[PDB]
Amino acid sequence: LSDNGIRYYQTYNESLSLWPVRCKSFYISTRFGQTHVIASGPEDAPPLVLLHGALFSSTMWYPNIADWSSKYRTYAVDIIGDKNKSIPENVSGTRTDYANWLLDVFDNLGIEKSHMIGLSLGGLHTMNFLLRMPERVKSAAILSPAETFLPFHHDFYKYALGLTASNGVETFLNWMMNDQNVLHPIFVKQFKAGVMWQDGSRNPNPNADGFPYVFTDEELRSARVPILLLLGEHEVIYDPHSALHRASSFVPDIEAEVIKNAGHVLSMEQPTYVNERVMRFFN
Amino acid sequence: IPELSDNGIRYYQTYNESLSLWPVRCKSFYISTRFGQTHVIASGPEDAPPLVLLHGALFSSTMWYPNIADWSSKYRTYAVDIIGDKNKSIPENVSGTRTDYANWLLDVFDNLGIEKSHMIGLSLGGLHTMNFLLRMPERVKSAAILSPAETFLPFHHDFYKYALGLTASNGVETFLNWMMNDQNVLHPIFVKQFKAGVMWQDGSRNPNPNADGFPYVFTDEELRSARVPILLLLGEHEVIYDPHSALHRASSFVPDIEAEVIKNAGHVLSMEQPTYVNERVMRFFNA
Ligand SMILES: [Cl-]
Ligand SMILES: [Mg+2]
Repeated sequence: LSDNGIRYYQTYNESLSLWPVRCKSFYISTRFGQTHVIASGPEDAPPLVLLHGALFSSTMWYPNIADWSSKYRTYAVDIIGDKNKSIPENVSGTRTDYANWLLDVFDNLGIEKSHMIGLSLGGLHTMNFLLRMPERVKSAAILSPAETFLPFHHDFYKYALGLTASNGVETFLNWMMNDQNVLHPIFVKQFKAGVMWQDGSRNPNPNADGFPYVFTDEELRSARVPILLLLGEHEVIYDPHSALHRASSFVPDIEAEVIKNAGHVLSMEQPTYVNERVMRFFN
Repeated sequence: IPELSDNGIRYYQTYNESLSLWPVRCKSFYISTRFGQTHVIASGPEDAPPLVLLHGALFSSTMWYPNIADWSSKYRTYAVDIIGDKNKSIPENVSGTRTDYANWLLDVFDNLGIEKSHMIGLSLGGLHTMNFLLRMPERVKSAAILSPAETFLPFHHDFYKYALGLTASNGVETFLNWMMNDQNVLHPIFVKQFKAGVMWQDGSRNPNPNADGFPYVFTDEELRSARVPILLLLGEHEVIYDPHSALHRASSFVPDIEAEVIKNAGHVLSMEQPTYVNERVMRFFNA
């Protein structure tokens, strides 16, 4: 770990101070590297897996974990290769690799079947997984997924490219959060330290067979596990209504909605609503 | 306008070393504008007709080292650092609008005392060139547009995917290996500067993204409004978009355009095939 990486790890730990319940941080071994997991909830309760949005880490679930972990043994898994505490190894970058990584996580956590919640990148990993390992998923809540139904609008790339510039994180977040005062300052400090940390592990080369990815009509038609799709009305990475329409056109028996007064990071903007909505779906 | 950071100092060091590649006498100076202090490198005979060069994104005016001996033998050549891009120009309150970028270049022309000038732009500089010539035709003689950023077609998403990786371990070699077809064409000193600029992240702010700014694709009617002679050169191995589709579109709409896809070249064609590119553009401007 470099000095920027040490500093990022520090900010991550401070961000856990926001976690309103007791949790345990630990590493699990996989074929693609040591994977960080935060576990919460009763040991004997049914399992729930959380996969975070890009660059945000597992720490982002602080406004949701008190409600979700009351009933489920919840595992917030740091996505291998993204900006967080997981340490990737031998990742070619294919959708198959990422699916196998998560399978190793389920396997090492003792999970047979589980409920899943993914936001942004985690939403894309969730769709990928349920399509490949359907017998391991009870049902899945996909929230503002990265691509999946529609390609990224070029605005996303324009703002993302300016992240690593003076005032780039503020600019990026203001665009994504619709200029709303939502994120706790401590978490923002972590997000920024992640952005500053650029000498860590290498990214896999861009790959048509990796992520981000838009599923074909026939791939969407093949979904076999129940899905809840939540999008925000103020989503900026693609048009939310168009995404819902494409999802509804092909994913059989989907439950889906565009949430008023929320955008992309809807789990942090409208936790009370989102917390109950997802729980209602899992029941 | 922050004091120059340690990474900024390192970038300035690399910019200076890269200027050692310039095979002709030059001068570095600044032009004061409503929009900031614009860095310019001037070369060629002082009374010769003017030529303005506009570099591609993140590369700076130092990128013209393989072309300047030929071009400045004939023209008083001004290599202008695009205001707000990663280079020696110091931006102040740049809105980032297409109108304001044209007004910025007009002030540069006015300060340099230019009436009409030939212009050469590559990538981002090509997009500034098309924008400027459509708005201010009376200030342009003819224009060479080389591998322009968007302009005719939108960027293929891979551009963005590779660009986003620039600030990662091995991000620059990955980006360059992709854009340059795994070839070793850039001078190591120039690459050291390109990398130093990528690492210099605490300088100026960027204008906020804006549909009324760059990058941009001109409409059919906009393309049809062109009223100066234009040369479009594209590379057979272009990666930011399909060069043949871009050529077809340009030819269909820009009146009297001269356009060709160059062999054994990709995006940064001026550094990949300088001998050919140098004569071709001079031929175009000469008669
Ligand atoms: Cl209900
Ligand atoms: Mg001629």
